[PDB]
Amino acid sequence: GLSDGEWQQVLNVWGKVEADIAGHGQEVLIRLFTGHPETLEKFDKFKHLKTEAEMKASEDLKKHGTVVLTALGGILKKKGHHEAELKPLAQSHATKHKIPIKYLEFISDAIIHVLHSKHPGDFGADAQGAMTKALELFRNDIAAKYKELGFQ
Ligand code: HEM
Repeated sequence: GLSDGEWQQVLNVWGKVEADIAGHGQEVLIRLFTGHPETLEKFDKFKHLKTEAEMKASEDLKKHGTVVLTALGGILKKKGHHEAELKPLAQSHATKHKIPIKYLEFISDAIIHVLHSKHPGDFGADAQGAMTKALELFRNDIAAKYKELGFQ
């Protein structure tokens, strides 16, 4: 449950991401994969990436980063009214990709890390609070769908 002012902060922060969705998406995934190498194993199409240099050079990783952040941005712009947008992602990530909710926590924190890394001094405490709450809401609603599906 975010206030109007918190959603305003979220969407203000998101404008930073939308200016360079592929660069943000790439860095989010690289942060996820390098911080939590087990997550790489969930991607048949990225498990060949042995080094961060290879990850950085991967155009397909940037492409997927764009897909991920485009989806997330579409969800965030719903300001919590995202059941229709979230449902297929929860279902695909539980049933097809088999992504534990822990990895969604990892990527949520990776987003925060990337925002500070790319916008140092420009991702204020209020913005971090609002973005964190929005990612918690996202993760929590996914978690509810995971529970429905019995997925761990
Ligand atoms: C912000 C959180 C995430 C968003 C918005 C997101 C979004 C997406 C989207 C839109 C797709 C393609 C459509 C689909 O298959 O449903 C996808 C595919 C996929 N996602 Fe995610 N995802 C997120 C987090 C994760 C995490 C944390 C993992 C694993 C650690 C993961 C693993 C995968 C895999 C393996 C695929 C299939 C990739 C392929 O083979 O093309 N996702 N994701």
